[PDB]
This record gives sequence, C-alpha cells and structure tokens, in this order.
Amino acid sequence: GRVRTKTVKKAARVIIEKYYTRLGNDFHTNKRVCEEIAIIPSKKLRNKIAGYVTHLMKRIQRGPVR
Amino acid sequence: VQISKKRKFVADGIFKAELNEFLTRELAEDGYSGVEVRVTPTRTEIIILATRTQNVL
Amino acid sequence: DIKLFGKWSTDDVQINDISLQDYIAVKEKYAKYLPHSAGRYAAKRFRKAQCPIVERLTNSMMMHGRNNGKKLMTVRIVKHAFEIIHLLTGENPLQVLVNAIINSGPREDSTRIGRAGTVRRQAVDVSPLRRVNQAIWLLCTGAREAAFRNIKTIAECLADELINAAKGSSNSYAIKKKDELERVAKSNR
Amino acid sequence: LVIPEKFQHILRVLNTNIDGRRKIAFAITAIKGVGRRYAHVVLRKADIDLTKRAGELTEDEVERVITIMQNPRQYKIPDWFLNRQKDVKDGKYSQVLANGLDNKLREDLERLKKIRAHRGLRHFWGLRVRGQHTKTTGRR
Amino acid sequence: DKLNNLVLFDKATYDKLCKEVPNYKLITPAVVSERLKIRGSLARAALQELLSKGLIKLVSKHRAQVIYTRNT
Amino acid sequence: QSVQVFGRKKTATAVAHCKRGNGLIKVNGRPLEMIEPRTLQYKLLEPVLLLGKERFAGVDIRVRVKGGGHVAQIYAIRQSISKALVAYYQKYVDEASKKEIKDILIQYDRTLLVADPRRCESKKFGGPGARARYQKSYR
Amino acid sequence: VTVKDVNQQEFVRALAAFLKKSGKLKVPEWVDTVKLAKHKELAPYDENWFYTRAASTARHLYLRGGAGVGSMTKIYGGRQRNGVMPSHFSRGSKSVARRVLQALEGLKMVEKDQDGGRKLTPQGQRDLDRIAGQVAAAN
Amino acid sequence: PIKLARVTKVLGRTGSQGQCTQVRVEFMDDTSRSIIRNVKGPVREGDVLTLLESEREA
Amino acid sequence: IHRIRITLTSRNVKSLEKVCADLIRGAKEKNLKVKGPVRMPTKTLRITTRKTPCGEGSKTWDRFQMRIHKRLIDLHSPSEIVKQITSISIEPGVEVEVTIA
RNA sequence: UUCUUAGAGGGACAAGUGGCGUUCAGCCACCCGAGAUUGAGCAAUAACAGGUCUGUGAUGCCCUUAGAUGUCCGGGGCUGCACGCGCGCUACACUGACUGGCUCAGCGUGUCCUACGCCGGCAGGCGCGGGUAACCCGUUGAACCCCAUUCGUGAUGGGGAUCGGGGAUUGCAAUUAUUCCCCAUGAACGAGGAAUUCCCAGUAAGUGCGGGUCAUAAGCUUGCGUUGAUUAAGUCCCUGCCCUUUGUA
Repeated sequence: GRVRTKTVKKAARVIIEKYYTRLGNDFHTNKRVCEEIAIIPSKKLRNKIAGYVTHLMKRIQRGPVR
Repeated sequence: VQISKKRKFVADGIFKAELNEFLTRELAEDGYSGVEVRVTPTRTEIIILATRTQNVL
Repeated sequence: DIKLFGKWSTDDVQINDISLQDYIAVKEKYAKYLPHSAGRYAAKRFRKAQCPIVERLTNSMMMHGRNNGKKLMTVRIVKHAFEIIHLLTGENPLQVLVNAIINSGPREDSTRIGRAGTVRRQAVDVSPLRRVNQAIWLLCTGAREAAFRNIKTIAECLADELINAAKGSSNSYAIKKKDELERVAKSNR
Repeated sequence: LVIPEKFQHILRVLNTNIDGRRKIAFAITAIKGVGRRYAHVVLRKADIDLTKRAGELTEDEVERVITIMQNPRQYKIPDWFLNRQKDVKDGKYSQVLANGLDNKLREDLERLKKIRAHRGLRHFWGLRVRGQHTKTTGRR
Repeated sequence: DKLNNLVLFDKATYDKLCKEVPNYKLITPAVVSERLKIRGSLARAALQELLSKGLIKLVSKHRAQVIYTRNT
Repeated sequence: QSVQVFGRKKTATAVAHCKRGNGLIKVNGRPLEMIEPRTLQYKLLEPVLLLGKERFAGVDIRVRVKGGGHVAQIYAIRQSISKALVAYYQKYVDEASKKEIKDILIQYDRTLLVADPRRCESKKFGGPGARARYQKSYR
Repeated sequence: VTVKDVNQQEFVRALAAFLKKSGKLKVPEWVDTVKLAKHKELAPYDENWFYTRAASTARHLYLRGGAGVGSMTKIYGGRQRNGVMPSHFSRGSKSVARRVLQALEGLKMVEKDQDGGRKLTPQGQRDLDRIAGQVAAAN
Repeated sequence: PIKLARVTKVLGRTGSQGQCTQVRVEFMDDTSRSIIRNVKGPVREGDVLTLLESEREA
Repeated sequence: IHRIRITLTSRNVKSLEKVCADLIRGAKEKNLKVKGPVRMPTKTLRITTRKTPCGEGSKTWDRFQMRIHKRLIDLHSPSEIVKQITSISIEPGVEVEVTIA
C-alpha cells in the first residue's frame, strides 16, 4: 500500500489555496507548474505533490473541500 | 617509475589522514579545527584552520 | 498451424470434465512449438493456470538436488516420453497426458484441525488448480521413483506411468496415492 | 553378439580369480597392483582389441598379457608408470603384483618399524601417518 | 534381489530374439535386456545388428534413450 | 536502405542488421539450424514460422551476439530478429503492415518485442545467496 | 559453401578421416600411453585421437587467428574433480597441443604470425573449405 | 451420486493455519441450490468443485 | 604543437565535469581543434571488513566503496597555448596530467 | 554513435478507466507502458554489570622490572586422541559416470598479472616480449549444460577415504608428511531414528569464476555472473512481536 505523508499533503494544500487559478485537472501541467511554483527538493517529492494536487483539483469541482 | 591511479588516490588518502593525526596531537591546545591541502607540481600548500592562529604561528 | 515439437497437433485433443476445462491450458491459443517458454507464470496468483500443461510437466520434472536447473534435459525427456507414448498406445500423447491428469487428481482431501502428535482430520473439497498441481506432482514422483535404481530410463518410466495413469491402472503410483488420500477422506468424513 | 563356443567363465592368472564376464580392460583390475590406467596401457601395448570380453581370450593372448604385465620395461612402458620406481634396497624399476605388493608393503612397514621412525611408530600404534587431526574424526 | 543377466547370447535366447523381438510395440535396449534377461551392452548391440539386417526401424537416436519399433 | 536493432536478455545482447536482399538469415556468420543448443532450434524459427518466409523474402538480416549465456543468447537473437523486421517494415513500408506484423508477434508471446527486465539479484553477507541464510544452531 | 555453413560436429570427423588418409602426419611415440590433460582419469578410447585433435585444432585456428600453445591449452580444458575437495577448472596438456601444432606446421597447413601467434595458411584455408564442401554435399 | 457445483462467492479463510477456505456453491443439476462448503487449495469465482458427499455442512 | 592530450582524473563527478567543461569552452573560443571528453570505465575500489573489533556479534560487514572518474580531452594546438590553458585551470579535488606525442 | 563506456536531462504519480469504501483516508481489477511492491545503505528514546584492556602511543588502578611477565635467538607446542557436540565439503549413481567433439559470462585484481617460442607424460623447467593498466594478460574461447562413444543395477568403469613408492615448486628450513603431479591401494556410504535449519522469482537449488587471507594457499567467508524450479498470495495453531482492556501477594 501507499499513503501520502503529512509533507506532500500540507505542501499540496497550500499550493491549491495559493495558485487554484493556475492549476487544472491534467497531472503533467500540475507537475510542470509545481517546478516553477515551489522550490522543491527532489523529483519524486514533486511528482507525489503534483499527483495529490491533481487528486484534490478533481474533488474541488464535486464539492467544497474542508 | 610511476604508481597506478588506484594506489596514487589511496596514497593521497593516507597522506591526508596521517597529516591530520599529527596536526591534532600537535595543535589540540590551540583548537586545531581542520586542514586543507592543495597540490601543484610547482609547490603544494597546506592550510591549517585553528581557533587562535597568533599562538600556532 | 502450431504443433508441439512441430509433430503433435493440439486440435484433436479433448477435455472430459468441465471443472478443469479452464485449468488445463493446452488448446488453440496456448499452442507452443516447445515446452521451454521462460515466462513469468509464477509472478502472482492464478497466473500458472495459463502455463501450457506440457511446460508444467517438464518444470515439475527437474525436482531433486542434482537436477534443479536442468530444464534442457527434462524437455528432451518429455520429447522422448511423448514419442514412446505415441509408439505404445497409438493416439495423441497430449490426450494421454490430459487423461492422466484428469484421473490422477484427488477430489476430496483431509485437513488438520487439532493438536500435534494426535491425528484428527476433517475431509474437505479440492480446488481445480490444486487437483492439477497434485496430479502432476504425483505423476513425476511415480516416474522418478520408479526408475531410480533400475535399468529402464526416465523417458519410458514417465511414458509407462502416464499410460497406466490415463487408463486408471492400479499399477500407477499416482492412482494408488489418489485412492489412498480419498480413502483417508472417506475414513474421516 | 555371436554365441561363445569355449567361454572360459573363470580365469586363474597370478593366483587371482578373474571374472571373464566383465570387459578385459576392467576385468584385470581385480589383480592387486593393477588399476584402470595400467591395465589399459598393458592391453594397448599388446595390441589386443579392448572390445573383447575377458572370457573369450585365447591361451597365447592371456599368456602374452601375463608376460607383458611381469616385465614392463622390455615392452617400452615408460618409467613414470611403474608402482616401484626406486626400490630402497636394489634401486631398480619394477611393477609389483598381488603377493609381491603385500610382501613389499609388510617389508617396507617392518623396515620403518626397525629404525624407530615416527611413521613406523604411528603405524605400529594404528594411527594416521599423513598428519591429519585425529580428534574430531577418524573413529574406531 | 541379485540379477544374474547373460553377458553373451545362448541358442535358447538368440533364436527367441530373432523370432519375437522384431515385433514389439516399442523397441529399446532397456525393455529387451529386462524381458530376455540380457546384459545392457549385448541388448544395445543386438538392436544395432537387427537395424543392419533391416527388420526394425530406428524412431529417434540419442545418448540416453534409443527408441526402436516393428515395421508395418 | 537498412536498419540495425538490438535484442537483450539478462546480460546477453544480439544486434541484428536488416537490409534488402534474397531472404538471407545469418547469426555470427552461421545459419540458424547450425546454432549449438539444437534442442531449442524451434525458438529461433519462432519469428520466421509465425510471420511466414514471404515477409522475409526482400530482407537480409545479419545478427551478432555478445555476453550472457547460451539460452539467454537464444532469447536475445530471437527477440532481435522480430524487432529488426518490425523496425524495417516501419521505416520503408506503410504503418498498416507494421501493425499487421506487431499484433501477431505480441498475440503469440510479448517477449518477442518487449524485453524481460529482471536481472541476477545482488548477494548479501550472512548467507550463500541473495535470500538463503546459513544454518542457525541452538546449542 | 564454407566451414561456417556446415555442421561443426561432422566436419571434425571428415577432416580427421582426410588427415588419416594423407598418411604424412608425424604422430609422437607416446600417443598409446599419455592422457590429454591434468584432470582426465583414463587415456582416450579411440586409437586415432591425434587426427581428431589435429582436425579440431585446425578448425579452431580457421575460426580465429593468433592462437598459441597457451590458448590451445585453454580450449581443451575441463572440470578437475578433486575427490572430497570441490571441483575446479583445470587446463589441458601443453605437450600434446605443441606436438599437434608442430605436426600441422609439417603439412604446411598452419604458419607462425609476425604478431606472435599461429594463423592458417591459404593451402590450409583451401583444404578446410574443400572438406566443408563435401561435408555439405553429403546431405 | 457424484455431482458438480459452481462457486459464486468466497465467504472467508478458515482452518487452524488458514490452510482451507469457506465458499458458497450453486449446483449444476439444480440452478438455485446454495450450500456452504470448506475447500483446500486456492479458489476464485467461477471454479467448479466435484462434490463426492453433497449432504454434509461447513 | 602536436597532439597534446590532457588526462583529468578525480573522485568527485561535479568538480571534474565543471573543470573539464571550462577547459573545453576555453579552447573552443580560441578556434582550436579539440577532441571531446573520452569517459573511461569508472574504477570502484571495494573493501568489505567485519564491523566488530573483538569478533562476538552476528557477523555484520561494512562495504566501503571508492569511485575514480577519468576523462581524456585531446588538443591539436601549440605547446605555448597548451601551457597557459592548462596553467589557468586549477581545482582542489582533480588531478591533471598533460602528454605530447 | 544502434551495440560499448558515462555525464546532463527526461520517465511513474495509484496519473487514466470500472467497481468497493461513514463516496475521506484509502483498497481490488484493468488499459497504456521498460517498469504499477527491484535490492541495499542510513536508522530514534531507554538499557544490557553483552563482547573486546590479545587493534592502538585509548586508558585508571594492581603485578613484574635485569638469574624480567621487557626484548631476542635456537628447539618444541598451538595439529597432541577410549569419546560428545556445532558450521560445512564429497557422495550413495543410469535425469548417472567415463572418453571425444561443440559453444556462451560477469564482478574485479595485477611492480606481480602474464602472451608468445622451445624441452618434458605431468607438476613444472628455460628464452624473449607487453602492461602502473577500456591500451597487455583478454574477444577474460569458465563449469554445469548441448551433441556422439563405452559402461549396465553388480559396493560396478558409482564413492575416493586410508595407505606404499617415486617426480617437481615455494622457503634459510617441509619430518608430525606446506601445496602440486604420476602409478598403485580401493574403507564407510544403497537417501539416514528422535529431532531440527533456510527460503516467495531471476528467489530456492545446481554450477563455476574473482576478491580477502596469500613466500607456499581454500573444504572458509565476501562478491560476481550462468542454468533456473515446485508451492503460497494465507493464518495466529506452534514460536515470538506491537497496541488496547483487565487481573496480580
């Protein structure tokens, strides 16, 4: 199994509420903008954040995320 | 005759290590922090980083 | 068309029981020239079901310490065995193999519920895969064991074993062991 | 293949009982002082067909095999094959057969035990004489 | 038990081979040596000699297993 | 006029050079039928029997094999031949013909086009192999 | 037709038969007695082994050039079984390899290289390629 | 009376070392006939068992 | 002026890549014929020793690696220019060896 | 620059689709893919009266300190065998031995690694070259394996222990035989009782090769390829582990 750690969660959240208008549904666009947005330590970490940002950006349209 | 790259890089390692051990046992009292060795075929320089240089001179 | 060792057809072969009809691979879309595939069929669960039954036989053939990774020789043992089979009985060896595995598979086994030392067993049903597994295992152990210290070779011993097993002869080691396992299940119930 | 007319079932050579059933090259290994190597070269040097079974050899052939086995030096068998190369006493090259090898062994053992050499004492006590550990292993 | 197999053919076994072998479902050095109480070498030689005459067919030749059969 | 591709199994590598000609098939200057592990001869004949000789008619392939072991080389060369043909029937023929080849090759065995990625696993201290450990004696 | 085009097993037997028929191959005095390595237990069974070894040596030297006594000793090496000790790779006899190469030099089939090794002569290449011709013709 | 039975759902895994598995089987001779049985070895949906004794329970 | 070659050998990759790149772009801007970095097989020195001084434990082993990265850059330039381009480029943690013919 | 070396940068995130999930964290299946869990290293708080003063010029006390417990030189011992245990290696054969032929590695080491030529059956002896190493050994012609030959269920051409002779290499020195070679000798062992170890895929196991010891040198360990499986996708029954309730003299 694979659970997203507090690090990627916290990072992903603050990215959403700062640059909601910049992000969309596509993973690769979010992956590319996450490079420009944040100084991030490694590619894997950026991929995981980009992925969970994609996941949140799906359910934001469904309803208001807490 | 010249030694292999492998033995040469090892030899430089032991040189560094032994020099450090000597410098520690000598300049422990004057707070010897560390050493930096730069090597040039003209002349190789050894740079000592210590707390109170006025004393080690 | 595709034929095993380029000389045995896979269309004239026929399955008897529906239970094992999707757990014995040898058919149109699983037709291979040689047993030797070197596939990833033991990677996850229910993948070896899709392994050709001839490959399962030759894989379970290279068992004891001295022949652990000696596949290239089990393939020629199975090749010779298939030729011996065809010479003795006349018809397609793949049918004889399938008939042997159909007969040899135990239908009701016994499971251990209790303590160690004492014997107390509950009689339970056997899954179609486990039936195929034990059938192949029993056939190979019968072949192996029968020809260990006597003159007849592994090839004709495996053939003799599959001839006996396919027509349900009491002489087959696999039939004796199946009979005994079902008799022990019958003793418990 | 063909039926043998006079198959000599048991051969009586060098006070030994040779079984004709086994193939000649390995048949004569039953003689002490003759192995699977020396037997081969002896037969090849006498130019006998090794394929033949020991039972179907003629009188002259087995008599040639005996006489070439006794005196190898005459029939150009090399020096480095001989069982006895430099004999302690007379210092000559010879191949010693069953009775001879037993006699030579007990004589060599007696010679070592006479002078009180370590090997002799280790032999007389019934121990190992090649300097193995005799603690953990070599029981009875 | 001890198996005292015959190194060379006797007349009672040799005539039995030339008549009866020639027609078995499967031909090999093993079964012939077992059935007729023959040695492994002589039984292996016998099949080669029968192939030279041309009574028996060679199905497949190999180091380990040489398989022979009756014709027609 | 020509293409050149590699087939790989474990540490074995077989590079096939595919040009136009009279259906010539050579590996290290030797025909397929004269390859040493003859028991698996059919494994080399797999790609040519599956597609049919008619597709090989206007193609000469020259395979060179290095590294690995015998059977690994057999899987490298038999992979290389098929990859070479589909590469050639991609570059100098319609994509439709390449698809018509690819689907048949994949449908039979995926190994012919896609390389088996697994390698010999690294050995650790405390045992003879990568997983197995030495016998642990209590008293 | 070339050596590479034919079966390499039958080729050696054919070339050995040719080397026997020539009847001008200097066999040593110790062919009947000597083994063929450190690790063989018995002498070779076949009486005409020198001709088969000579044939093999010529074929090896045809396939690649610049092969010395050491290389030929490395070719005919095998597994030394050391009784209770485990088995290790042992090399061939140097003398047999040297006498074979000396004997083949005698036929003017092989000559010494300026680089240091031994290469097959055009006379040799002719003979070897001819033998391949009739070995191919016999199917 | 040796009769066959389809497997619709795997209920759970039972036995002292979880060596067995409990399954509900629908018979072949009758369409709507469900019974609970314990079976050795790996099973999934669709697998058909050959029940020798068809009266016993799990 | 004929065939001077320059052998750059180091344990660090970054410093070696940086210094060699500087030598190349330094040579390129002067309009000199340069044959690019020939990367040889990386030499890995392995030492595997017991962790413990005494020898009582579960028989654990250390695995000490030492990496040696070697680059060759080749020039068809005069010795006077080669001397100054080799002189200017110095870095602690790279060894440079220059050879002519 | 496809293959080879190796720098930079791409690539995989449960991302896409369908179920199940207080439609949350997430789980199972499937498409596209080289890959949908590669193998390690590093590893907290708090403790063992754990082992090491025989690693140290790390070290406190104490014991000896000139017929020494210092240091060196000759020997001998560490290996001494009615017995009991612990890692292992070779086997008990015919899926196998033996003889010949054919054809493939990878890690990594060489101021001692070795090509080539000559003489000796062999261990090895001479002569002359290359390499401080992607340069020479080396295209590292490795073994199982593959294809022929002989053997035939016989303690047998399985097995090679123990013993007798010789012939070489180290070294100042080889006996209590350092290794190495040749001929001869031919023991137990026919798959092992109670018991008990290790292991889930390039894994187990078979099989060789290199490193460390190394003047001489692997039945050891530490690595590397090569051939390559059966069974499982579960459970807390045994042996232990983590959290939560209780009970305790």
